[PDB]
Amino acid sequence: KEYDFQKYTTNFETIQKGIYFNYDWGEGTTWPWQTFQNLNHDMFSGYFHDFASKFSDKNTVYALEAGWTASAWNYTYNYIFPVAHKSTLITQDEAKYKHFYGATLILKVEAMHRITDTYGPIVYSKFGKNETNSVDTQEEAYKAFFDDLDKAVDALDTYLKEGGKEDGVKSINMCNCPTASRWIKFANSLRLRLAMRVSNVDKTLATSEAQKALENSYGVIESSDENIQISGKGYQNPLAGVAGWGETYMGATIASVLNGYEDPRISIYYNPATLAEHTEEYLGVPQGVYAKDGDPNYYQSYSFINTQTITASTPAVLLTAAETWFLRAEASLRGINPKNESAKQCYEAGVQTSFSQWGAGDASLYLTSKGKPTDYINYAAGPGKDMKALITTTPNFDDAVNQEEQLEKIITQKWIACWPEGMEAWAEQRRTGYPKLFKVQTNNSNGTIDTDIMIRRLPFSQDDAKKDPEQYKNLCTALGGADNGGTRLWWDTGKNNF
Ligand code: NA
Repeated sequence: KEYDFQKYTTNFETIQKGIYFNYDWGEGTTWPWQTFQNLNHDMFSGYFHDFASKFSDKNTVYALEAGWTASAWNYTYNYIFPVAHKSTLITQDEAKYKHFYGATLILKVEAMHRITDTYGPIVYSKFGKNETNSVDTQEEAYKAFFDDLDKAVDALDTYLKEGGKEDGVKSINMCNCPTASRWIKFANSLRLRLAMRVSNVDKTLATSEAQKALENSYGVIESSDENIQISGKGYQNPLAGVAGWGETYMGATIASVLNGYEDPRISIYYNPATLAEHTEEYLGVPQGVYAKDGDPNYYQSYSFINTQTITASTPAVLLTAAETWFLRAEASLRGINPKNESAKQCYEAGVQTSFSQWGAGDASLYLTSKGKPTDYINYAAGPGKDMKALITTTPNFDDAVNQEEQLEKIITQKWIACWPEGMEAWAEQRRTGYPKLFKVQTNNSNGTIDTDIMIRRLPFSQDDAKKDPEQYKNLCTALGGADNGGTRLWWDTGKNNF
């Protein structure tokens, strides 16, 4: 039992700690995650912003910092993916570990879809195969993800049909999947996410994968008690770590939305500003206000994250029941939900589910409301400007003038519900155009990123390019455009196609 424990279980610990990355390879925690995600996706999503003016001449104004943007790639390929691959190799042919094989595959897709959604082309289907060209196009990576999820759900279903105990996954549960069936439900929900991601570029694939996701007999996540979220084995939530450094402020777009909707999640997510004369208001930091080291930290008294809500021991949310309902709402809106359920029913279930996750009460009154997001007013000192609210849609689903506005409601509410996880939020914003994030006030991208289109991706890792110039060339070829922040990823068509 102990030889097998060291053989299999430790790999699962590294992988699960390495998704919302806070894996300690020997040099500490928190600080890697800060560049992995917090100074990229979490800001670009509109959720969060730092206060330090020393950073305000970098990512916030689209002058992308090479060391920061490479981090998701570097940390994942250095420490996490090779372990997921090893775990695949040692379980795929093991008669008694079909469940661990299934779980490995699901975690591998969970980790790596976040990387392709950041950069585009990645190394995935050809990893460890020593082929001439190691690179998957994003389309090829997505197809490999769907294939891996098929293999996973097959393996776990076989494990159960052969008489494997539901709780045989107990020793590897750091993601709130205590049974084999719950891993399959995780896979089904993740497949639905990926299906909606590809719905604008490849409706045929989206349709077939959504059908598989929503007809699989093990179900999808419907209750917040089953949310996929990381905890255990000494894992600490790195968002709480960065909050402890004083660096996680509310973003202007989420302040606009939550204030205008009079959203009861507002005080759960954030605290009121400490700025004099504004101490009962929620104030969000506008992205792209230029400043540099030596300047005052103009936004230091804006609203901060709620550190009773987000603590070191708080599980790190990855995939929620609420999100799953909003995915079903979109599938219904697109006519590709095999279940007999409407977009409205799913939308309202998503909002109610999100309220319940956070303890915000019942959503019935909110779902009838006519609140509109509020304008951004620059109360801070410095060169910031006021901005008129770009989002005009209400929480009431019936107040849509067309189905594009219905999709906007679904995605905007999904964005509230995915908080604080900036990667899913940012990916969906790029994919759908929603929510309508405030644009950067200053764009120092040297023409590589368009203010109105907004940032589309992160550039490839130059640390990897220096190790492997041929691979960098291959990644660039697979991207089909310039390696900068303005090139659309494969799933980003620039419009919603029904
Ligand atoms: Na334009």
